[PDB]
Amino acid sequence: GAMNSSNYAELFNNDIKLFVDDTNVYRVTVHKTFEGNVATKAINGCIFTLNPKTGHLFLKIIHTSVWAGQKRLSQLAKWKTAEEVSALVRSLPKEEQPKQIIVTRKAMLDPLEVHMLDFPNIAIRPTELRLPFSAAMSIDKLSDVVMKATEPQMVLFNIYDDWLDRISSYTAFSRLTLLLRALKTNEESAKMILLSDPTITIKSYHLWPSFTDEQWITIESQMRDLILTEYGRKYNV
Amino acid sequence: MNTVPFTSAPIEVTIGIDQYSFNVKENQPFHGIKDIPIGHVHVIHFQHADNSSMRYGYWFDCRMGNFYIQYDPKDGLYKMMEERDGAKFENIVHNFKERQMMVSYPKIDEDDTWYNLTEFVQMDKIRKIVRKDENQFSYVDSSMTTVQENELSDPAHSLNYTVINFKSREAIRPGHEMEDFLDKSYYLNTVMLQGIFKNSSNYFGELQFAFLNAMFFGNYGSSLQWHAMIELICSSATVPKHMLDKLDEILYYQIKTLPEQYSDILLNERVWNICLYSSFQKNSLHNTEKIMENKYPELL
Ligand SMILES: O=C(O)[C@H]1CCCCN1Cc1ccccc1
Repeated sequence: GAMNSSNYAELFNNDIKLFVDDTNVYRVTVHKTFEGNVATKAINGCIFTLNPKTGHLFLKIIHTSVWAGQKRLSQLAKWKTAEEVSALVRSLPKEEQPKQIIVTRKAMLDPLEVHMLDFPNIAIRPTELRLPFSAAMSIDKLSDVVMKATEPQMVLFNIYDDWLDRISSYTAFSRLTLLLRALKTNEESAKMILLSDPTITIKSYHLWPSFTDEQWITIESQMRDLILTEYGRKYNV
Repeated sequence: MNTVPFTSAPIEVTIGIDQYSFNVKENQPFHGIKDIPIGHVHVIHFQHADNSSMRYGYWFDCRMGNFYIQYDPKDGLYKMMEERDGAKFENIVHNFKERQMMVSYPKIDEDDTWYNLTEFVQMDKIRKIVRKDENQFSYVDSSMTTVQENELSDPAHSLNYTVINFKSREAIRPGHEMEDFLDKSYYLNTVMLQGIFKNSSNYFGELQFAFLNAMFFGNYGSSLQWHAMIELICSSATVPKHMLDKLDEILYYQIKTLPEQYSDILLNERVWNICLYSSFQKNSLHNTEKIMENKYPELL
């Protein structure tokens, strides 16, 4: 059934699973027209498909051309997401195919189930967790590849960098969700925290800075402070 | 007009005949039902006074044989049987009529209700849904499961309705996933009508039979089937005009006949609100929408 806090360690067992987040598939800016009406302009988006045990991120870039001449784009985007996830699964060798796909939004359940009818043994599940994957577009290297794309493109990343050489998947996922939650709550301040020390750099082959174990503890505390600080600003606490 | 005689009525029972019903007392001198209209299927059904568990009954057509009811004290129910000796049967009926030991099928001349509920229902199609080839009549009861219910346990005692599943490979063409899920016209017109049922009359016959088994026996799987067959049409953008007009008539008479006090258990809120107010056919069922809004405005 649905994935929640009760069965949370299941994310880090040896059954291959993927999270699918569709928040950033259909992206738009709203502008006034010369006549004073409102119109949208679609911008490039992406599907965020993540293996939480290994950190492998399958980032399918959604180029604005896929919306041309189509209607009901917010509905279409869920079906396009499901089409692309289905295509990804079929492209993987059998022993790499997931046993479960967890969608971050319940509106993805029927589109994905229908696209995956050929895989009756892959469970399609929602989650009670509020995960901050919408903030993926706040990771500079991910935003850059999405915005530069001139055609549909799949790009592969490890969203944990080399962390699994030193920490467990459970701890890596906790750090990722803390970083993303901070970037979602106050992007400017989160990026300030991450880069305020020019001596710690981001390797060319990485997404996040090369913090030592002690520095990650400090960074993580600063992110928790930021989240708490913003919570107090929001609710006047 | 035809007759279904009863050997006797040893146990107190409510007897239904089509949309009518009457109470028979324990050992009352009751010997059957006369003046049954020729030309339609009929259903004769039972609910025991001492155990309302299991409504059960028999679908039959008097043009196919001479049928009678006889209580079986071992199996504890009223059973339908065929009498092959025609002269014996005519004699029995004539004597029971002469002694006035029979109730008359109480059809009002103006009243087309039974025709309107059974217009497309054929005994030959009933016998394919309810498999028991050695009899010309078909037994149905409250507890019988459908072939689909069993997939999700005795198959010889099942209701073999046509399986309808909106999230199945049968319903969804590879490469048309969104199209086929949001518009069921392919599944209705090509798969079901052209492919399985052959024509709309057979589709409507199964729909009508499912409704009647739901209403007369409280058969839950039949209710599921009835609603699935409605939703399949209403969720198709492309339906022949003559089917939509006929569906409105079929549903209108079904809603008209349903007991007001059984609405809570025989009508699915989701399906009806979807069909009348959100679906492609939300504006094609004028007669059905009007009776539903006036009779069951709570459900909506
Ligand atoms: O569409 C998105 O997901 C992103 C893309 C980046 C810019 C806008 N926002 C949403 C947004 C829509 C309409 C008005 C204001 C904001």
